[PDB]
Amino acid sequence: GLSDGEWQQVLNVWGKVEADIAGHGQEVLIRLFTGHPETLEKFDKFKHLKTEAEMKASEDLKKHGTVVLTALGGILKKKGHHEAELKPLAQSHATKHKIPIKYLEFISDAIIHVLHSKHPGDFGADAQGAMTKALELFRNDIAAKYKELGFQ
Ligand code: HEM
Repeated sequence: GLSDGEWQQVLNVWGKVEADIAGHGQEVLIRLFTGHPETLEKFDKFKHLKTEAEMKASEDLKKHGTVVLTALGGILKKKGHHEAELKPLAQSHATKHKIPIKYLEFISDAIIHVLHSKHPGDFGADAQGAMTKALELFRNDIAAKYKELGFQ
């Protein structure tokens, strides 16, 4: 449950991401994969990436980063009214990709890390609070769908 002012902060922060969705998406995934190498194993199409240099050079990783952040941005712009947008992602990530909710926590924190890394001094405490709450809401609603599906 975010206030109007918190959603305003979220969407203000998101404008930073939308200016360079592929660069943000790439860095989010690289942060996820390098911080939590087990997550790489969930991607048949990225498990060949042995080094961060290879990850950085991967155009397909940037492409997927764009897909991920485009989806997330579409969800965030719903300001919590995202059941229709979230449902297929929860279902695909539980049933097809088999992504534990822990990895969604990892990527949520990776987003925060990337925002500070790319916008140092420009991702204020209020913005971090609002973005964190929005990612918690996202993760929590996914978690509810995971529970429905019995997925761990
Ligand atoms: C912000 C959180 C995430 C968003 C918005 C997101 C979004 C997406 C989207 C839109 C797709 C393609 C459509 C689909 O298959 O449903 C996808 C595919 C996929 N996602 Fe995610 N995802 C997120 C987090 C994760 C995490 C944390 C993992 C694993 C650690 C993961 C693993 C995968 C895999 C393996 C695929 C299939 C990739 C392929 O083979 O093309 N996702 N994701």
